[PDB]
Amino acid sequence: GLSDGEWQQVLNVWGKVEADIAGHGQEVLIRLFTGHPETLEKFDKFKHLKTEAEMKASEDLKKHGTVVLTALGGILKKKGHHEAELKPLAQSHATKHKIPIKYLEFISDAIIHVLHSKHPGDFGADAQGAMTKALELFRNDIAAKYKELGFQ
Ligand code: HEM
Repeated sequence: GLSDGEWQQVLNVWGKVEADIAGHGQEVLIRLFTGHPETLEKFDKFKHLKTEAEMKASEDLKKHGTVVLTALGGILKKKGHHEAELKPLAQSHATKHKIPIKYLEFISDAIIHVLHSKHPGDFGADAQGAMTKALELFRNDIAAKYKELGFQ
């Protein structure tokens, strides 16, 4: 449950991401994969990436980063009214990709890390609070769908 002012902060922060969705998406995934190498194993199409240099050079990783952040941005712009947008992602990530909710926590924190890394001094405490709450809401609603599906 975010206030109007918190959603305003979220969407203000998101404008930073939308200016360079592929660069943000790439860095989010690289942060996820390098911080939590087990997550790489969930991607048949990225498990060949042995080094961060290879990850950085991967155009397909940037492409997927764009897909991920485009989806997330579409969800965030719903300001919590995202059941229709979230449902297929929860279902695909539980049933097809088999992504534990822990990895969604990892990527949520990776987003925060990337925002500070790319916008140092420009991702204020209020913005971090609002973005964190929005990612918690996202993760929590996914978690509810995971529970429905019995997925761990
Ligand atoms: C912000 C959180 C995430 C968003 C918005 C997101 C979004 C997406 C989207 C839109 C797709 C393609 C459509 C689909 O298959 O449903 C996808 C595919 C996929 N996602 Fe995610 N995802 C997120 C987090 C994760 C995490 C944390 C993992 C694993 C650690 C993961 C693993 C995968 C895999 C393996 C695929 C299939 C990739 C392929 O083979 O093309 N996702 N994701």
